[PDB]
Amino acid sequence: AVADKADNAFMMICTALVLFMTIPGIALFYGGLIRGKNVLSMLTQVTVTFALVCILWVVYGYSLAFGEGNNFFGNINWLMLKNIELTAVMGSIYQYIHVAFQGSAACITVGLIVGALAERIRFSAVLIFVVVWLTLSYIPIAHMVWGGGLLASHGALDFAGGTVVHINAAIAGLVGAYLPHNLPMVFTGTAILYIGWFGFNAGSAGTANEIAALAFVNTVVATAAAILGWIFGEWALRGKPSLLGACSGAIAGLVGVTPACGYIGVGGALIIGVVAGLAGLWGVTMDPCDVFGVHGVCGIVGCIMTGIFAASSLGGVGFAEGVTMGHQLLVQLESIAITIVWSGVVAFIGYKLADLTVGLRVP
Amino acid sequence: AVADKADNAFMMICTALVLFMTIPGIALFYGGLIRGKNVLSMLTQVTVTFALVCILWVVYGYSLAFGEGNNFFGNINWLMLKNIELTAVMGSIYQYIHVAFQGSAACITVGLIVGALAERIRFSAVLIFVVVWLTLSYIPIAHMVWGGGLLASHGALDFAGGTVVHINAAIAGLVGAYLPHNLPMVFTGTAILYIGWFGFNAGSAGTANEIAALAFVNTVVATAAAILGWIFGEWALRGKPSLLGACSGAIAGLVGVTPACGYIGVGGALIIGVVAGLAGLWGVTMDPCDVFGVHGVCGIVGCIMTGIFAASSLGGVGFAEGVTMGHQLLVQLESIAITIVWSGVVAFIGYKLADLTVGLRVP
Amino acid sequence: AVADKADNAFMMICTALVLFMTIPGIALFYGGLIRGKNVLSMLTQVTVTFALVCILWVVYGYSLAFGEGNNFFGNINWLMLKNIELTAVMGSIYQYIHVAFQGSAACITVGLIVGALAERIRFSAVLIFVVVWLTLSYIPIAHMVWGGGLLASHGALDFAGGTVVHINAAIAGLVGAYLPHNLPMVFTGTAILYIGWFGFNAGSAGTANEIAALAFVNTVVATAAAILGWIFGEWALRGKPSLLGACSGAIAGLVGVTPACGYIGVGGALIIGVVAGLAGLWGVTMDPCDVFGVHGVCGIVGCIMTGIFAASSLGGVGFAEGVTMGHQLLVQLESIAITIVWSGVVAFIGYKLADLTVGLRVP
Ligand SMILES: CCCCCCCCCCCC[N+](C)(C)[O-]
Ligand SMILES: CCCCCCCCCCCC[N+](C)(C)[O-]
Ligand SMILES: CCCCCCCCCCCC[N+](C)(C)[O-]
Repeated sequence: AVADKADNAFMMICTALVLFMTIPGIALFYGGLIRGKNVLSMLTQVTVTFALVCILWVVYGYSLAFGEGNNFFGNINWLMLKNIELTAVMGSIYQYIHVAFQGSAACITVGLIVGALAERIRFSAVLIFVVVWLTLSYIPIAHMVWGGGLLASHGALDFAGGTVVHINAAIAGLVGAYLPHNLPMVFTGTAILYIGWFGFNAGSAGTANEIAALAFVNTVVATAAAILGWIFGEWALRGKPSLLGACSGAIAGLVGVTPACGYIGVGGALIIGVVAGLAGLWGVTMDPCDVFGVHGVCGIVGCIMTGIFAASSLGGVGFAEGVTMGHQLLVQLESIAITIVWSGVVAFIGYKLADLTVGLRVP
Repeated sequence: AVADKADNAFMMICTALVLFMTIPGIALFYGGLIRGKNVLSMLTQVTVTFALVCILWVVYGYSLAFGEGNNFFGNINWLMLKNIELTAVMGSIYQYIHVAFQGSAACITVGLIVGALAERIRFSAVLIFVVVWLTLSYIPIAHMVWGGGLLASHGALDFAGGTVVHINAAIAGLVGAYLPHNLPMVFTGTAILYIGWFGFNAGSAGTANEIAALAFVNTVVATAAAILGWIFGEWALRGKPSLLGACSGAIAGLVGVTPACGYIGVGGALIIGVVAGLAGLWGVTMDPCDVFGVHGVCGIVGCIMTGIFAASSLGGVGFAEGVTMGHQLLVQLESIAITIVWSGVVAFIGYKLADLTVGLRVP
Repeated sequence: AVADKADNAFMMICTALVLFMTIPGIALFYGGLIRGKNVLSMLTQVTVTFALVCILWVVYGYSLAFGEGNNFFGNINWLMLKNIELTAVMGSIYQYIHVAFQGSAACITVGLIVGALAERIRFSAVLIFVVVWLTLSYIPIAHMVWGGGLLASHGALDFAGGTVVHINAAIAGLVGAYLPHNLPMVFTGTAILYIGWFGFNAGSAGTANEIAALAFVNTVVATAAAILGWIFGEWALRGKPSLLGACSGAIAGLVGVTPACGYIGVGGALIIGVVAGLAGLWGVTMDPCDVFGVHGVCGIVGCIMTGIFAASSLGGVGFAEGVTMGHQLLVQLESIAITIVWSGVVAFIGYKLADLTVGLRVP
């Protein structure tokens, strides 16, 4: 295996773009939504926990997520990236770039939860939770889906983190919840997330090829379909579009297309944006800062609709051989369930530990 | 034709950077200029119409702009990108990346007009206009200049959208006009536009080659020459530089260099920044948020000065064989006129239709 | 020598990212720190002096920095980049891209000083200073370190500007000093600097290779180690972390890792973030907007700790042959001293000239 420099370049810029989604994307997104008295604190918890996620990733996270192991977790053979030679290639890029790319995804996922709960959760409790849930939920699920684990070895399609990122975080966010002051800033964070999101979606191809290209366009497309789906729905229900309505729409589409971008046709992308846009709207019409209402609802949707629109018939890249659409759909449904239930338990364990240790508070 | 992954990578990042110019670049630029009571609305119209432009592009825009057709428009053979195979190569990159790159340019152009008129134009009227003018002005002109059409087939030089983007939008903006509350935010939008602008200028080479490199440097250069041209002029006239004066200067240079970046020497870039900077200043001294004063004036200027500084004599890449500077200059002048008059008629038709349909308003 | 397009692409995006650090990164960073009545002015001086640095670079800066010359400065043979053929290759990329990359570094360095002193220094005095100090300090030191000069030809390790950028600017900032209103904005500027910083650190490899990959990861790593080092230290001393404490932490790590990113192991990166984080904290506990407290202190630290962690023993890329760690450490110490004293004299000459010309003021 030899590293292609074009792929190195692409994937290093993609990692930067995903890094950009957390710092400052998600921070500015929540920063404009939450009460003003809470913004600095929230900004601090996103920053400190990003730092944290970065460190646990390098120390053992990556090895556990992407080390060869069982169906559920990797190994502790790549502790602080050792026995990864500098010139070790994975795919068509240096493994170090995989390490950095994959860590940036862990980061935005944690950032999605931490920003939602920075208000109500006590700092030390968030840190405890983050450590628990990254280790026992993000990493194992990462392994199961992208790391050769249970779900991958069963044929699950999730190009860019419909389960790993979105459903996973949405359920974490809900268990927590269970247990807008600056719209310009909200828009900026949305804009930065959207731009950074191409690093995540396109870079999930691991190379600058026809598939990254496909992921890219499907992302422009489904983000736009969703925006208009939301906006029209909002104009139907509420009489007029709103800025927050437009930004939520975009996220609904970005979320919905996340599992699907690498597998579907643009026709399929557009239909996905549309449906995710409206389901997002319906979702928030029926949970901290609507974490689930958009990420949970839309993630489930994207994941299901991937096992439809991958069909070569519907302009998709085609299912694996011997895989009927019906089998793929069951496998999607299974992946979703396994993610919902797994992130749930772990979330509950995280929040409970934090609570029995420092208390969820705040004081 | 085989896709070069380095070019795929480059052009996918360039598209992201051009996407960044609209979301949130232009939005934040106007967001700080216009009255506060109008910002959210403007932010919403830029977002919703971006979504729209994205969708019309995928549906028929691209096929009409870059399909093989006549002198003026392409075909409806690539409706929803069909009969474009995934691995179809155009230039040295996948065609899908051309689709995404070219759509991001349509987006920033519409964003330039929509932001300027979000205040005074009624939403549904903007949408109607956008549809009319994208279809009948942006697309045909795109085709004429970059799509094998009338102006290209006559030797016009316009590397990165002096006519297609700037003059085109400036005239749209003027017909409309005919028919600063947050300078920090203005600066941020300027900064984001400038950074994103390298995707547009350098990526217009279609490859990561000596010409992209040339476009890049000419962009650093002419943006700086212009800033100082404006600033000094402002210090001469007004007694001191201003932040808005500095940001306008930058845009004057970015606009002025847009047609020229791929064809000229750095000596030529600097002279272009200087002249565009002062003409921009003179321009706004003598029209919504000075859309024309800078884009129209400076676009015309860049376009004219391209047919001078392309000269191999003046450090440029040289004119095509058999093309004297005098012939190039006439061809520039013709391209400008054709753009001014074409965008005018279409603009007028767009605004008139909107007016007879929903009314330009606002209520 | 033949240009690799993957490297062209990578380095053109890296330059964009470094450009992003100044416009708007550093501007927004200082913009939120300094008094509100001073923000627009500061924003204007960063913009105008960036423009300036861009122009002097193209005119003679690059030729003086990277032209073949003596130990201390290059030549005036590349005035306005002439006798640099368009297709001239340097390393594995077009020379034009080196020109643009290296100029973007000059820009962020000047931006670091100008933002710090925009308040207290008179405009014309800043301009005079900038011209003096860029020409006589930034350029010669650039030449000495990255341009084949005294320090390089003695084996100094400074991957990405520990002396050239950080110590150099910190001493300029101190001589000047000798002679927070918006924390959300501070965070945004920090975020943008951090993201842009990967262009500087990774792009300093000149290619998208295992070393750029190494630089990248070491950057994620040391920024995170530092954030937590600062944060814990701040929690130890002040009872709780703060947003500004978190952002300063990040910068401490980014600065500290700057010389080292291309030479060390991730184990070494983490230790560097930790130590730089605390030394930054200790630094500001014991100078405009703590320019030295973080850049001077942390730069010195990174530079020293590079001559330790480069050791192949400590997971580093190894010292040059015949170079013991002890010899490298002396060479680091010498590089630092030469930089501290050189930037000092020149700074003093710059400020003194400005003072005798227009007066440091402000009026
Ligand atoms: C592959 C993409 C991974 C990105 C993770 C999430 C980023 C978008 C977050 C937007 C938050 C919107 N909201 C309020 C519905 O949660
Ligand atoms: C190839 C570049 C295409 C970019 C289109 C326009 C972006 C810059 C817009 C700045 C608006 C400045 N103003 C007020 C003079 O219109
Ligand atoms: C290789 C990196 C070159 C970047 C130059 C400096 C950028 C960071 C500036 C942050 C300023 C922080 N502060 C207040 C301590 O000066």
